[PDB]
Amino acid sequence: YTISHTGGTLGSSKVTTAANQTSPQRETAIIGFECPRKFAEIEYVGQRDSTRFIPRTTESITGTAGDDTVVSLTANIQPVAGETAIEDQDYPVAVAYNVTQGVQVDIDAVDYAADEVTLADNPADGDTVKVWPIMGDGDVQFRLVNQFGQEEGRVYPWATPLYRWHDFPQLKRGREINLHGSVTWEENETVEVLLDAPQAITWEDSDYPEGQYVSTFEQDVEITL
Amino acid sequence: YTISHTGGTLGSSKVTTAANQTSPQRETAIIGFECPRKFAEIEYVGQRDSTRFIPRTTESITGTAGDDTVVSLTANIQPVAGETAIEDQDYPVAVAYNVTQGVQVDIDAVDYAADEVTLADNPADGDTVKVWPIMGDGDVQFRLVNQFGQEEGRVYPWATPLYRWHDFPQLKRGREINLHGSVTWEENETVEVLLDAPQAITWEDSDYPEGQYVSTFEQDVEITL
Amino acid sequence: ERLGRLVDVLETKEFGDTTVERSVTQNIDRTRTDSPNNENQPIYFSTGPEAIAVENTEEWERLDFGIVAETVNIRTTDDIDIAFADPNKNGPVIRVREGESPFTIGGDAGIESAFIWLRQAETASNTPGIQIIAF
Amino acid sequence: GNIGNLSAEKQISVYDGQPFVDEQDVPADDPNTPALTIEGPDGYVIAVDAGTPIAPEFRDSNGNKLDPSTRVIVQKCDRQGNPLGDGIVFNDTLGRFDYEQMRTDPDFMRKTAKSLMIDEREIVKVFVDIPAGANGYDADKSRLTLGDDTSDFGKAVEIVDHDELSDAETRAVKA
Amino acid sequence: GNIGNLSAEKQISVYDGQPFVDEQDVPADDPNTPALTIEGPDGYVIAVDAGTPIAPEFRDSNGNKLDPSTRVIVQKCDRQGNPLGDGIVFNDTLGRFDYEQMRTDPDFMRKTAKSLMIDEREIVKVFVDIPAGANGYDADKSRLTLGDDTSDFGKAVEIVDHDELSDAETRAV
Repeated sequence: YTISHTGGTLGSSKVTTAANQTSPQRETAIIGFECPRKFAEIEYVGQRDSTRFIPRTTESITGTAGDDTVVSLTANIQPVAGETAIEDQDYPVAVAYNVTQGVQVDIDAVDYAADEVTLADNPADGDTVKVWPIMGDGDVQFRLVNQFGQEEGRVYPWATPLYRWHDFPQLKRGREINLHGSVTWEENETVEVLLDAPQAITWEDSDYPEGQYVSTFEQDVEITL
Repeated sequence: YTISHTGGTLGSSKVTTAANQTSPQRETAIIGFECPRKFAEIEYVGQRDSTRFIPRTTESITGTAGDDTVVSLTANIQPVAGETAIEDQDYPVAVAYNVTQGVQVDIDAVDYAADEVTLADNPADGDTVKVWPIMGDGDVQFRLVNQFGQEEGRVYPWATPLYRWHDFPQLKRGREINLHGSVTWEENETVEVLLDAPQAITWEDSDYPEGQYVSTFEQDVEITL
Repeated sequence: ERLGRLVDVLETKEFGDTTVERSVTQNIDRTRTDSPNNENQPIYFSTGPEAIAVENTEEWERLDFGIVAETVNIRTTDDIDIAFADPNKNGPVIRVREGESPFTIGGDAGIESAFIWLRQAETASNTPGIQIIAF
Repeated sequence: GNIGNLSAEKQISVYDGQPFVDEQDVPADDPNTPALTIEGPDGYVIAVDAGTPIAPEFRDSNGNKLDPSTRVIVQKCDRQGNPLGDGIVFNDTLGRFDYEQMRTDPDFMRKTAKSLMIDEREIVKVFVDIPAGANGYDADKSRLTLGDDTSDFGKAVEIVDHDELSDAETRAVKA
Repeated sequence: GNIGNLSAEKQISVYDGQPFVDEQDVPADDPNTPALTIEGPDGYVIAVDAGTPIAPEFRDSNGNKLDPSTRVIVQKCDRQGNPLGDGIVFNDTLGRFDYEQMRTDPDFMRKTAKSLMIDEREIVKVFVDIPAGANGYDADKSRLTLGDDTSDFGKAVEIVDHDELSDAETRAV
C-alpha cells in the first residue's frame, strides 16, 4: 500500500532539524529529515516528485544621511522566473525591516548590474535596519545518513547550482524543479540537504514580517501507509 | 548538406550594399545582397524561411515653446506587436534627438490614428531636433540581378504591406514573418530588395542614439556550405 | 574461385600511367628521345616568368591545374596564407612568410592535389608570388 | 538505505561559469577573437540534438543591451582554436532575442538547426560580429544559457562517458 | 542563377490594399451594404476550405474597436452585385475577437464552417450588421486579413489560374 505526502520544513513530526553554514565556503549540512516510528518506509524519486526550495539570507545596516542606496550585498541578485519588478514576482528578491521603528519596509528601485538596491525611507543616523535578500550563488545536494551517524551515499550527485531554483517559476508545472536519483529511508534514519555558498542562511528571525520562516524546503514524496 | 544562416545588414561580407530611394515615389532599390566566392549557392524559400524588416525614416524640426508634441509624422505607426505601451514593446517605435543639446528624448505617449507623439522635453528656439520613426505603409519586392548588372527577374512579385514586419511577435515560434516564392543565387550575382513608399528611408545617421544602425533587414536563409 | 584473383589482377590496378585505350604506337612514342610527339612530353603547371599581382586579403582565390599533383614549390616575396581544399569545407590552412621561402612540399609521399587556394596573409605589404608543380 | 542506480546519458544545461568554459571580454569590432570558448571536458563526450534552444544574456559594461544589429555565431572548431566555416549551427542577431523568459517559454526559446556531437579535446567558440560604436562585452555582467534538465521542455543536453564502438564511429568526425 | 517556378495554388493571405476588393465606409444600420465588395480578380479563381481564420480589424475614425454586439457575415454572391442566400461561411460577432491577439494566438482565432470558391466575375460580400449606437465604420484606419500564409497555425488561400478539367468541374457548381 502506498500514498503521496510532502516532506517539509516541519514535516510529520519535530524530529526534523535545520542549521546554518560557514562564512568560508564548504559543504555544510543544512537540513535533516529523519524518519519516525509512525511510518514504515519512505521514498523520493527524482524526475517524478518535485521539490521547492526558497533560500534567503540576512544582512543589516546602520543609517546615516544619504543612505537611500544599499551596496552590493555580497551576492548576485538574480531575477525571479526571469522577472524584475517585485510586485510581479512569485516572491520577493528582497525584504527589509527598520528595527528601530519596528516596521516592515518596501523597495523603490533595484540594480542587478551592480547588485545594489535603493529604498523608500532614508533611515535615521544611528537607525538600525535588517535585510533579507535571496541567497546568491552556491551549490546544493542530498546525502543519506544511517542510524550510526554515518554517511551512506549521495543521490544523482550533480550538485545543482543555486540560481536555477530562483530562475524558474517553481510552482508552474513543467517549470517545477525535478531533481534526479532515488532514495529509500528506513525507520530511525536520516537524509540531509547540504550547501556551499558565500553567505549565511537564516530561519526564524523574529523580526521578519511575512511569516515565521523566511526560507523553506519542501518536497513531494511517496510513503507506505 | 545545407545549413541555416542569416543574411543581414552586414552579414557574411561587405560586398553587400545599402542605399536609399527617392522622394518621387518610384520603385527603386534599397539593399544589395551580392554573394561571395566563399560560398557556392544560396537558397531562399518563402513560406519556409523567415524574414524581418525594421524600416525607419528621418524628419527634422525646429524647437520652440510648446513643442512637446511631434506633429504628423508622415508614417503609419502601429502598435508594436499589438501593444501600445513603449515599455512593453519587443522593441521601440520612434526616437528623437535634440542635436544642439546632444541629448536623447525618451517618450511619454503616442497617437496611433493621427500618427503623432508627445515627449518629456521641450527643446529650445533656433534648436534642431531630428526624429526617426518606424516607416509605416509601403510596397517592396525582391529582384535578382546577375553579375552583369542586369536583371533576370523577381521572386513572387506580390507586394507585401511594409507594416506587416511589425505586426507579430517577430521572434516567437509560429509567428515569424515570411513571404512567398523561392530563389537561388549564384556566386557573384546579386539579389536586390526594392521599395516604394511615401518617404525616404535612412541609415547610419550619426546622431541616432540607439545603435550605429537605425534600421535593418534580416532574412533567415539556407546555404550550400 | 580463381575469378576473384582474375578481377584482382594488377594490370587493372595501380598501373602508373592510367590506361585508356593506349595504342601501342602511342606507348612506344611516349618513350622516344628524338623529337617531341604529343606523348613525348610531360605535363605540369606554373605561372612565370612574372609573379602575380594579387590584391585580395579575405576571400580565397583559386588556382587549378589539369592534373593531380604530387609536389609543389613556391617562391614568394613576403607573406601569404595557403591551403588545399578550403573554405566552405572545414579544411586547414598554412601560413608562409619570407625567410621560409622557397617553400616546397611533396616527397613521393602521396599527395593527391588539384586545387590550391590563396589569400594575402596580413602582416605584409602587397606582396604575392609564384607557384610551381611537378607530378 | 538504497540510493539507486543511474544511467550514462546525463541530461544538463550549459552556461558560462562551468569549468570547461572560458569567458573573455571583447572590443568593438574584432570578430575573430572568441568571446566564449567551450572545450571538451577531457574524457566525456557532449551531444546537442537539433531543435535546441539558446538563451544568451549579452549586455554591456553599463548594464544595457548591445546593438540589435549584432550577429551572434556559434561555430565548431578544431582541437586548436581555428574556425571551420562548415559545422556552424547558428548565425542570427539579438534584436530577435528577449532575455526575461528566454529559458522559460518554449515559444520564446529560439533554437538550433543542426545536431552536434563533441569529443574529448574539441572546441566550440562563440563569435560576435559588431559595428564600431558599441560598448563591447562585459562577460562578468553577461552570461549564457543553453538547455535545461529539470523541465521536460526545449531539449536537455546529453553527456556521457565512453560507450565503445559507438565511440569508434563518433571518432569519424575527423575530416 | 535560377529562381524556381511555382504552383497554380498560390498560398497567400488577403488584405485591403489588394485592388480587387473595394472597401466602403458604412453607417450604423446598413446591414445589406458590402463593406467589402470582393470582385473576382478578372483572371483568377479563389478557393478556401473550412477551418480558415479571419482577422476582422474593424475600427472607427478614432481607432476604437467597434461594438462587440455587431455581427459579421461573409457570403458568396452572383456576378451582377447580388448575394445568393446559400454560400455562407461565417456568421458571428466582433466580441469574439481579441485585437492584440486575434491574429496571433490559436485559441483567439475563429474559423470558417464550409467550402468556398470564387470565379473571375463572381462576387463575395462581407456584411456588417450594426445597431444604431455605434460610430459606423472607417476603412482608412482599418483593414482585414483572411487566412494566414505565415504560421504553422491556420491556413492560407488558394488563388489559381485556369486549369482545364479542374476549372470545368469548378464552373460545374
